[PDB]
Amino acid sequence: KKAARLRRAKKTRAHIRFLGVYRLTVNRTPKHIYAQIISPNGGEVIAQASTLDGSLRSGATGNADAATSVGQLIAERAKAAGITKVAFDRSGFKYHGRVKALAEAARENGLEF
Amino acid sequence: MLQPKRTKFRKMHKGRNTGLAHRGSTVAFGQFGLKSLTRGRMTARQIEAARRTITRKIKRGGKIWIRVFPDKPISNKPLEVRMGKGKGPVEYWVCEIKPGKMLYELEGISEELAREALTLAAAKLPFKTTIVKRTIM
Amino acid sequence: FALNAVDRSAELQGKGASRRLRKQNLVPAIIYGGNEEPASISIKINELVKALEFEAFFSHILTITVDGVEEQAVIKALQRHPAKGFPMHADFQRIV
Amino acid sequence: GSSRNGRDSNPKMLGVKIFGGQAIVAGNIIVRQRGTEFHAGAGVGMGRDHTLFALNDGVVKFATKGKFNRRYVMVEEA
Amino acid sequence: KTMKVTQLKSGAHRLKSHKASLKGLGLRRINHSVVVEDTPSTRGMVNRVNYLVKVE
RNA sequence: CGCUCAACGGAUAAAAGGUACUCUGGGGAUAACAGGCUGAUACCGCCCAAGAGUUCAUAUCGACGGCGGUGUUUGGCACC
RNA sequence: CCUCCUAAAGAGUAACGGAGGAGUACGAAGGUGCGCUCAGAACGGUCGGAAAUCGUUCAUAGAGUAUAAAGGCAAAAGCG
RNA sequence: CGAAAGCUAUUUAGGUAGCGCCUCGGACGAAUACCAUUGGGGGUAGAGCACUGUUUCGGCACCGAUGCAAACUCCGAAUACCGAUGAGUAAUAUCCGGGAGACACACGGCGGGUGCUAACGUCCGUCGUGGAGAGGGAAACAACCCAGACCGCCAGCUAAGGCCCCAAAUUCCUAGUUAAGUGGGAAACGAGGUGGGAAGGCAUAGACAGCUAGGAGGUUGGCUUAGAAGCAGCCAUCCUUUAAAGAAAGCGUAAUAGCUCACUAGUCGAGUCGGCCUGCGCGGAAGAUGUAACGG
RNA sequence: GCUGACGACCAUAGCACGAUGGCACCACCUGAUCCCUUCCCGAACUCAGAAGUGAAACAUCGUCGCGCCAAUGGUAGUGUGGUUUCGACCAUGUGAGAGUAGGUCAUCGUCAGCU
Repeated sequence: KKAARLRRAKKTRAHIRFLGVYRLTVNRTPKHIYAQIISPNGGEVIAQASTLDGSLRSGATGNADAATSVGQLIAERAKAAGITKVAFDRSGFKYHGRVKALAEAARENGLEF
Repeated sequence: MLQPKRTKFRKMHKGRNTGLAHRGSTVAFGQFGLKSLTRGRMTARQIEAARRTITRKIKRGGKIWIRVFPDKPISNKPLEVRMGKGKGPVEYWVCEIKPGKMLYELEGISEELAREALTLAAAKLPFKTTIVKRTIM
Repeated sequence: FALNAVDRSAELQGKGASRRLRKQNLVPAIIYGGNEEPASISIKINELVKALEFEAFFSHILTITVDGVEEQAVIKALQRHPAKGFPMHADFQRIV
Repeated sequence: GSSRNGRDSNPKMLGVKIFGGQAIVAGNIIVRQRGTEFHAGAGVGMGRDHTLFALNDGVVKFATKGKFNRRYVMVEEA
Repeated sequence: KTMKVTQLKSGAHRLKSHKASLKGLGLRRINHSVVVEDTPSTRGMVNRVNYLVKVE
């Protein structure tokens, strides 16, 4: 349930807002996975990568490989946008499976968190 | 002898009685209304006596409404006791009264008989009273 | 179902001015609703008392003549003295 | 009749210590309270007794924010 | 512009703030007239002690 | 680490009473007598009238209630 | 010593003033990571009822918070 | 120049000590006070049942009306307090050191607890005065009002309070009220005192009062009661002749009887009747040395 | 024009009722081999997928039934000075609560996708 998922994501969201660092928020669906970097103010999106990107749109989305790819592309985009230190936000999803692969790809491809 | 069945606190402060009776100045339940022009304290014994006189006069021909209830307790000290050493107990209960407050209302009876009964009740009560006709607005 | 009123100026408004007006034997009243802005008026207390005596006065269309302009209204609220009982304020609503 | 109740506790000196628009330095106690009558926003930290204190220099600001309409205390860099 | 302020009544027994208002006005004694520039602060002082002062 | 040093800023490690056989330094800073203030209580009077009075409230008495006067009992204060 | 009122909307504020508690407990009842949401009401269901446990619908807390009360508590400070 | 009778602690309560309050020297110099604008938090006055209780009525614990609460609050000021900016005025504020005194306070307001919203009672907060302060007023009267005395003048202006005499100043002016020496003590309540105000009922188709005549029949309405006949009490209060008359507003009877009244007709002729509000008055109103409750 | 993520604000943003939405997206949905789950249960969580449906949920649209917001005027209280019969009143400054007229089916920001 999205209501419960947001209910269990708010603790991490609030702690990261208190920390005042750029936040790498993930949002995954049975079909697609999205990652975007929000500013410490929490209302600006400075980098994004999803499986809606033309590079991996016509492909096997909703997959661990797709999450790994999205992590690699958002890592490159953050490097090009000047972000090097973020706080990961699984957004209530368990740190596992597609979210975990996304995080590992981003962490190995330039971002350190 | 009107009295609350139970109270949260046995003793209550003396308080201060001031201001006009903005609430309870309009007659609702009954056609005939008796109001108080002067502020004061109304004892349960006073309420009982006025009720009894009004009931005797009506002789079961009209309906009586009591707008006053002695929720507030009053503490009195016994004789041959020095000041202090604790507050006294609630000998009797009184109802705070402000000018214009409704005391009693009557319905279902002739105006003249209601006026006579209200005169008797006013004679018993410690408040100056003027009979007031009920008004829609 | 008609009554005569007088414009209540901004210097006749407020607590002290209202008490002075009632000492000059005028009852403050406000006509609002309808379409236009509220208008503040004063009604002679004897005339208002006599009008309040009649009972349909509280349920029919009233006509307020403010020394000139005319207003069809309906008495909405009446503030009386809690003890003395005399009228203290009047609230009328324009009828469209 | 003896109703023996003549006890009371010592004062605790709670309440707001620094009000809105006042200059404040890091470490100043802003509010002494029981529970979160006031909450800590940006620039204010929260102690074990619910004390609100300035985490950094600036000006104290009071606001009502969020869904629960809570009262919040912040330190703006100004 | 300037205004003339005079002290009609004694200020000794007035409240501390009213006494300070008289000091700010500059009136040290009854039936003493002083000259002050006309500004809302001075008018507020004269308003605070209005009952015991008059303005020409 | 060892105190119900609880009279809890803890006087000693170690402590109750009688005095009409009494005594000294002070207090009207504080009690008993009287005076003073007050008037709860008390006494007296008045208002209403359920009633009693064979009938009939008010010849006489006045339940439930209300309002005063006196200083006049039992009280409160501690001003001399 | 602690909580509420007295306490007159900053703090503080007395009475032999009105009301209640304390002289503890826990190696988890602390820390962290994760997860969860209570009291009641009605309906259905073996023993089984006013009320045991099970299922369903409402339910911002009408519960819980080791303990007196005040404040607070959803990122729950409550429950695993 | 100039306090305090306060907090805290005390084998402490009428002592003492730290702080607060006074003085002197030094440092410093607007960092202090007032006022204008302006940034803040509140849970008091008020108000109200949305929580905790409590209360009345009606409908059927819940709904609709209706009140109350220091330990209730869905609300909620004015002040006060903490800050910022800015004028003017001011013998400011802060710090170090030498010397104290004081830690019995009192009355009058205002917000309270206690008491009896009793005490020249007792305990707090807060303002003024005395304490430690004369002077003028309140007859006398620390605490109330005006006002703060450096000394001297046989000068003038005023504050509070006053102007007929004691006793300084108006037997001053205008418009009204009181007949009680009210003024110059005292309430519930009672009354046909008097003035005024907003409206009403009746009236030359004769208003109110007075006087003359009538004021009736069914019927002793039914019940109850020993009795109950208009008039102990309960339930109706209907009809008829009418110009009018009540199944009666009083007196009266054991119950009847009887006398009235309301009401109608006649006489009389012009204003009259009863409620409400407001100002000033009256009774209620009795104590002890002597008028003795305007100082005279 | 619509959908999704994150925010501003925290009811004039809610509740309730009715309607539209499946090309993208979202949600249901298929299966439990694998990763990972249950003090039992693939409910949730997790994984691998599109046979089916917008039924539920979600989003958008409409309303005034509830809720919420809310005047003007008046009243209450109240600082200062004065008066007082202690209830209050006068001058000045301030000014509620309740109730009434009325208003409301939000307004915006960044990024991505289909059109």
